[PDB]
Amino acid sequence: DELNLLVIVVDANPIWWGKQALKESQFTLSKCIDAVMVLGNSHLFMNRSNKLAVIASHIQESRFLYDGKYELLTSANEVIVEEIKDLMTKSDIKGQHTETLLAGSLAKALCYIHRMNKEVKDNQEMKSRILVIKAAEDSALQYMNFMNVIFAAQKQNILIDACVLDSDSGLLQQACDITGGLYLKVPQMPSLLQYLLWVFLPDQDQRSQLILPPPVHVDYRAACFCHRNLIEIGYVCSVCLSIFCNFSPICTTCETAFKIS
Amino acid sequence: ISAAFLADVRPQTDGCNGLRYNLTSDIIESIFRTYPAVKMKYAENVPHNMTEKEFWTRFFQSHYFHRDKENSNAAIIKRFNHHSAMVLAAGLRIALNLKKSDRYYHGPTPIQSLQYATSQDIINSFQSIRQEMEAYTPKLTQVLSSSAASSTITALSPGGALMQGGTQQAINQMVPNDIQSELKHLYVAVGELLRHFWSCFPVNTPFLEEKVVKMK
Amino acid sequence: RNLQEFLGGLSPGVLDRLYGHPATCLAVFRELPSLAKNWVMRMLFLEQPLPQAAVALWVKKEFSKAQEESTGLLSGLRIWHTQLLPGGLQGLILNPIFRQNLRIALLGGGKAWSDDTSQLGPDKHARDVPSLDKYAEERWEVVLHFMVGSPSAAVSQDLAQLLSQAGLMKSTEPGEPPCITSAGFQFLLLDTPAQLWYFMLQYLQTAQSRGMDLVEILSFLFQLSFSTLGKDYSVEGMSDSLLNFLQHLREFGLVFQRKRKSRRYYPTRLAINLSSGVSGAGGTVHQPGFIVVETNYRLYAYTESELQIALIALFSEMLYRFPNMVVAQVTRESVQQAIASGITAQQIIHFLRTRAHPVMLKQTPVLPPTITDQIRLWELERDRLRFTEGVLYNQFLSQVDFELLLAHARELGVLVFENSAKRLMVVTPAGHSDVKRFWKRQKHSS
Amino acid sequence: RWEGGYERTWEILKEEHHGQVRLGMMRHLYVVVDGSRTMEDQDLKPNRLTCTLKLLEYFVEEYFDQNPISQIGIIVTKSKRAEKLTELSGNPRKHITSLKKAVDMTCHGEPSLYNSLSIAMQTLKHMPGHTSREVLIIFSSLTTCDPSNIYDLIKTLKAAKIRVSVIGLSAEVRVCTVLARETGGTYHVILDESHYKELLTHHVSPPPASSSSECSLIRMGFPQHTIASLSDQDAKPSFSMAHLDGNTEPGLTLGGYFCPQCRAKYCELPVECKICGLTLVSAPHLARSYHHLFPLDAFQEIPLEEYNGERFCYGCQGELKDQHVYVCAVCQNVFCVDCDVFVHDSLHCCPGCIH
Amino acid sequence: RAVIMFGVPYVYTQSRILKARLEYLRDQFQIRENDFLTFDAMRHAAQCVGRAIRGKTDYGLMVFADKRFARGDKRGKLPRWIQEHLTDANLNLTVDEGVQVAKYFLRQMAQPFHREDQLGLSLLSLEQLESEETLKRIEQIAQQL
Ligand SMILES: [Zn+2]
Ligand SMILES: [Zn+2]
Ligand SMILES: [Zn+2]
Ligand SMILES: [Zn+2]
Repeated sequence: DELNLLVIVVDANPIWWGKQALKESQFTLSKCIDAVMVLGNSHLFMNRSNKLAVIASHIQESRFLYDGKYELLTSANEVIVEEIKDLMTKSDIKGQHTETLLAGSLAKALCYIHRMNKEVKDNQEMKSRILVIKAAEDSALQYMNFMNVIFAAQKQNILIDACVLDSDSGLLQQACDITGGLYLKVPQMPSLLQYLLWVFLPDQDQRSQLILPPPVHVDYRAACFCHRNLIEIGYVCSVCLSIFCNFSPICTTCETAFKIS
Repeated sequence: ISAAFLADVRPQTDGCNGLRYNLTSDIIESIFRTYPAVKMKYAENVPHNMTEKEFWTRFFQSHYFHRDKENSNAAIIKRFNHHSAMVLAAGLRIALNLKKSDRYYHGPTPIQSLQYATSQDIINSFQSIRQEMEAYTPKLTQVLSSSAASSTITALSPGGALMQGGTQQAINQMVPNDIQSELKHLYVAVGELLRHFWSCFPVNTPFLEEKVVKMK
Repeated sequence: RNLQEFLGGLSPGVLDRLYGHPATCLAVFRELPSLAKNWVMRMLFLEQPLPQAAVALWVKKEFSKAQEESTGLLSGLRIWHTQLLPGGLQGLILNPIFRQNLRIALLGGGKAWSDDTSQLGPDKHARDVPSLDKYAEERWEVVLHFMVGSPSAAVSQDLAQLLSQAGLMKSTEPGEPPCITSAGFQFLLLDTPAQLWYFMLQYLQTAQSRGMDLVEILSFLFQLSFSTLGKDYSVEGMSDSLLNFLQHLREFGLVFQRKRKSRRYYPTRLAINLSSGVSGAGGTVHQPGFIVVETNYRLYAYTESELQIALIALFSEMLYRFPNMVVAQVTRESVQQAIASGITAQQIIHFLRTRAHPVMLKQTPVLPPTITDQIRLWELERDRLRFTEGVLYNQFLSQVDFELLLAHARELGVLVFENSAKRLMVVTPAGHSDVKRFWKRQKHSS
Repeated sequence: RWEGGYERTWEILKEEHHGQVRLGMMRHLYVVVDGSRTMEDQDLKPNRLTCTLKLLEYFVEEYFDQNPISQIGIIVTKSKRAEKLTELSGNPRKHITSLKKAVDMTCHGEPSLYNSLSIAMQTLKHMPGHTSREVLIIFSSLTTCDPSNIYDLIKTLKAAKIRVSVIGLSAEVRVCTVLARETGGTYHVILDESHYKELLTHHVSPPPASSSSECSLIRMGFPQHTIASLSDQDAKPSFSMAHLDGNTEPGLTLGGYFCPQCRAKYCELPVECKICGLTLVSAPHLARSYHHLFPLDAFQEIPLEEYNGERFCYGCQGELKDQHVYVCAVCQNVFCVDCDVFVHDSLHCCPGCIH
Repeated sequence: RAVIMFGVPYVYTQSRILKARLEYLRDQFQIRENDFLTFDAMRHAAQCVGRAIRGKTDYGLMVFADKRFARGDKRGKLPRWIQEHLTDANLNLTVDEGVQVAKYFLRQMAQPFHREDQLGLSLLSLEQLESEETLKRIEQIAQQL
C-alpha cells in the first residue's frame, strides 16, 4: 500500500547552463537531464506502487514533464525527451528576469500532489517527497512564497530534498531543515547521479537504518529592515512584525506610531 | 454554592448497621452559609448544651430536615422559597494598510550576492545551450565512470570529507551522578540569582541600582 | 513455496543463464527487499568488489538481521559474489552479466525481447479484456470440472497425465479416469492464484521430463509478467519447446490464442500475476461472495455451475437444488468425511471466507465464530488418537544405566518418549536395533 | 377497538476574512473546559469529554501551527471549582500529554465560570497591554454556581480588556451571550462534531484588533543552534533550563540554544527566556503568520461550459471536467475545485501571481 | 424560553354562575356549553403561551402536555399565527420525541442570525416597500373572513 511519489524539480535557468557550456566543463545540462530521467526510471523500477511526477522549472514558466529497454519506461523517457526539447526550442529570453520561478514550481508540485492524494485509493497510503536540484543563483523576492510553500509542505508532511551543484542557498538549507529533507552540495557534477542514488533515492524509513552523512548546520539570523544587517537581538513591530535595530517612535512599514509613555 | 447541598447529602448506611456520617467541613460550611440558623444553633449549643455529633443527630431527626395536608403543602412551599432565597443571597457574598511590501520579499535574509551577468553576450550563451540541447541524444555510458563512482564512495566513506565526525565520548560517565545533581542545583541557584538580577533591568530608579549591587 | 524458493535452490549455471535476460534481471530486482534494492542501486556502477565489512557497516546494528537476510538472499540468488580482494580482503561484486543486463534494461540499448504486432497490423479478430478474463475463467473451470470427473469437461490426455505426475490424481484402474488423491482435494480448496502457482511449481519441478529447457520457461514467464493487458505479441522468435509450452498455456487459458496457426497471443490477468506467486496481488477483485452462512450450520449458494456445487458437497450435505440457488447443511458427518478425505478445517474456513456474501461482510467477523470453532473441534476429533509405533525399554535395573541410555538415545535422536521416574522409555523400531546393540555392547563393555 | 380488522395486503404491492485590519499578533489564550455531569452525555460519539478533548488536541496543533508567538493555558472547571490543568506556555507536547491524561478524568459536579474567569484574570492581570488576552470557554451544562456577582467580574474583564468567546453545547445562555458580546468575543452553539471542528478552526484564526489594542516596539532575540563538538576544547555540556523545571534528571546536552542577552541555555524554541524575559524566536516562526497579513481572496467561479478557454488546470494540469472553474483575479488562471480549495485553505498564494 | 401547559385548562364546572351563563348563551345564541368551555380553555392557554415572543429575534418553546389537544375541534380553536406553525407530525408526541425536537429546535435557533437575512423575506427596507410584488405579497399575507 506504500504509494511513494518522487517529485523532481529542475533548475532550468538557461544562463547558468549557457555559462557552463562556455566553460566547456565535464558536466552539461544534457547530463543533468539524463541523470534525472535515470533516477525517475529507477524510482518507478523499485515498485509498481511507486509513482513519478517530474516538473521542469524554467525562467519563463514551469513545465510538467510528466530495443532492450522497458516499454513503459521507453515511452516515458521519449515523452520527457520530447518535453525538454519542446521547451528549449521555444525557450526565448524576453526580459531581464533571471531568478528561477522556484516558488511557483513548488506550488504546482504541491497542487499535483494534493490532486493525486485525493485520487489515492483509501486502502493505500501515499508517502510523497520532492527533490529539487539547484544550479543557478537563488531567488530573492520569492522568500515569502517560499516560506508559505515550506509551511504547507510541513502541514502535509512532505519531505523536500535540495541538491546543490554550484551555488549554495540558505533558503534551501532552512527548507530542508524544517521539512526534514536532505540537503547537500555535489562538487563533482558528473558524479552527481550517484549522490542522487546513494542518498536521495532511498526512502526515509530505509535511510533510518542506513548510515548517512551528518546534516549541515543551519543558521537563522535576522536582518534589520532599515539596513538588512544581521543582528542578535532586535526590536520587532507588534503590528506588521517589522524588525528595527534602533528604537523608533513610529513604524515605517505599517505607518504606526508606537504608543510608549 | 449549589442547591444540592442537602438533596445530595445523605446519611451513609453501610452494609451492616453503620452510620458513616463522615462530617466533612465542606458540607458543614455549605450548610452554615446557606442556613445561618444551623450555624447559630451550633455556636449556642456545641459543645456546651449538646455535643456536635448530638447536634447532627438532632438535625437528622428534627422535623426541619424530614419536612415530609394543606398545611404540609404550605410548609413545603415556604421552605423551598426560603431555601431559594438563601441560595440567591449566599450567591452574592483597526484597519491596516502596508507601505513597504518589498520588506516581506527580502525579510530577515540579508542582501545576498546576486551577481548579474555581463552584456548581451549572455544571450549568446543562452543561445549556445539553446543550440547545444536542441539536437540532443540520450547517453548512458557517459553518465558515470568507475573512477567517479570510487571518488563518490570515498567522499561517502565513513570518516571521509562528507562523513564529518562520528562517535563521541560518553560524557555521562565522565561526570559523576552526584556531581551531576550538584551541577543541577548550582544551575538552579545561578538561574534564580540572574533572574533577580535581570528583573531589576531595565534600571530606571536608584533602588534598582542598589538591588543589582546586592545581587552582584 | 514462493518464487524465490524455487530460485533460491537452483544451480549456479541455471541462474547465470537466466540472468542473461534483462527482463529476468528486472523481475529479480523487483522481488528484492527495499534494502536490497538500495544496495543494488548503490552497486549499479561499481566496477570494484566491495569489502564485506565496508558493506556491513552501512546498516544499523538492530536491522542487521534484515541486512543479513538480504545479504543471504543476494548470495544465494548469486546476484553478487565474493572475490579475493588484494591484500587478504574478500570484496563483494555483482555478477557482471546480471548487472550489465540490468543496466541495459534500465538505461536502454540492446535488442528488444520481441517485435510488436505492427508488422502484422491490427488483429482482424481482436477480442476484449473482459472476454479474455471470462475465457481464462472458463479454461480453469474446465480443468476443475475434469478433475471432478464430470463428462462436461474433455481435455487432452497429457494434461491428465500432467496432473498424474503432479500427484493430484492416481490412475487406480487403467482406462477409467484416475482417482483424485487427498492432495488433489487440498489443491481444489485452494484459491485460484495459489492453484495456478502450485500447478506451475509442479510443472517446473518436472520441466526436464518433457525435454523442455528450464531457463527458457522461467524467462518467458518473467517476460509475460510485465506484459500489457489487452495486448498481443509475436509468437514468432521462440523455440519449439517454447511453442509447446505456449500451447500448454493456451490449453490452460492463461494466454488467449485464436488458432494454433495464429502468430498473436494475448496474456491474461491470471498469467500476469503468476510470477508474483501467491502474494503481490492483494487487491484482486474476484467474484462476489454467493455463499451465506447461517447460525443453523446452513449454507446458501447463489450459483449454478457444477463446480461450486461439487466443492460445497465435498464437505456438506445438499438439501435443495434451486435453479439459481443451493441449500446445504453443515453436519459433523460430512465435515468429518471431508477431513478423512484429507481436507483441513483451516482450508474450509479460508475458502468460506473467500466466498463470503457481501451481506455477511457487514458483520464484524466474516464468519460466525461459533461455527468456525465447531469446525475446528470436529477436525480435532478426527485425529484424537496419537498412533506411534515403537519399542518399549522398561527393564532398567539401575537408574544410572537408564540415564546413560537416554543420553545415548538423544544422541541418536530415535527417542520417542521417556520417563525418568519410572525408568522407562520408547524408541523408534529402526533405532531400536542400534540402541539394542549399544546396550549389549555396554554389557559387553561391563 | 382496533381489533375489529387489520390487513396489510396493499402494503404487499408492486413498486470569511475581514478587511485589511490589525489582528492579534501576540496571543495569550486560555481554554476553559467544563467538567460537570453533563460532560458524560453522548451528544458527540462516544461522549462529550472524549470528542471534546480530541478536538482540543487538534485545535492546539493547528493553533501552534498558525500562531507560533501565542500561549496556551488549560483550565478545567469541576465540582464548582477551577483547576489549572496546564501551565501557560507554547509547548504542544506538554499540552497534548495533559489532554491525554485528562481524557480519562472523572466528570462530576457543576461548572464554576466565576472562579475560572477569576483565575484567568489573575493570570492575565500582569500580561503586557500589547499582548492580546483571549479566553475560550467550553460550556456543557447550562447552569453554573458563582460565589459572587459575575457582572462585577464582567466589568473587571472589560476594564482589563480581555476577550472571551464561548461555544456552548446544548443551547444559548443569556448571561454567557452578554459576557461574550461585552468582552468583544463571539458566542456560538455546537450543531454537530463537524460544526464543532468548524468553530474551533474559525477560532484558531487571530481575532481582529480593537481600537484599544496597543502598538509597542517589542524587542526579541534570535539565537542560532549553538552545537559544541567534543573534539573542540570549547565544548561545554550543560543542562537545559526548561529541563531543570522537570522532576526527571535534565539531559546534559553538549550544545543547543543560548540566550544572546544572558547566555541562558534552552533546548526548545520558540520560548521566551526565563531569566531576562527576552523572547527567543526564529525567523520562520515570525514568517509563519505572514499569510494572515495577506489573505488569499476567493477566486471567480465560472462553470466550464461558460468558460471558453483552456481545459487543463493551471495548478495540477488535470483536465477540467468539473462543473465549476475557479479563475484568479490577478493572473486569471484555471484551477479545478481541489486546487482552488487547497490554495485558499493552505497555500494562500496563487501560482500565476508568483509568476 | 420554555412554556409548558399541562392539559386543557377547563374551568371547574361546579360554578352555577358558569352554568347559568352557558344556559343563557345557549338559549339566546344557540351556543354549545362544551364549545364555550373549550374555547375559554384554549384562549387561556394561548394567553399563557402567546407572551413568550417579543419579536423576530425572540424564539421560544411551546409544549402542550395533553392528548386532548389532538382533537380537531380542540386543536382547531387555536390562533391562526400559532396553529399555522403547529406541524401535524408533532401532534401527540412522547417525552423523548419532544425532548429531541426541542434540542434540534434550540440548536437550529441558537445559530447566530442577522437582521439583513430578514430583508425581503420577513422584513422590508425602504425600497422593498415600493415594489408592487411586495405589495401583492402583503395583501396575500392577511385574509378577511
Ligand atoms: Zn509595523
Ligand atoms: Zn536571557
Ligand atoms: Zn488542479
Ligand atoms: Zn493568481
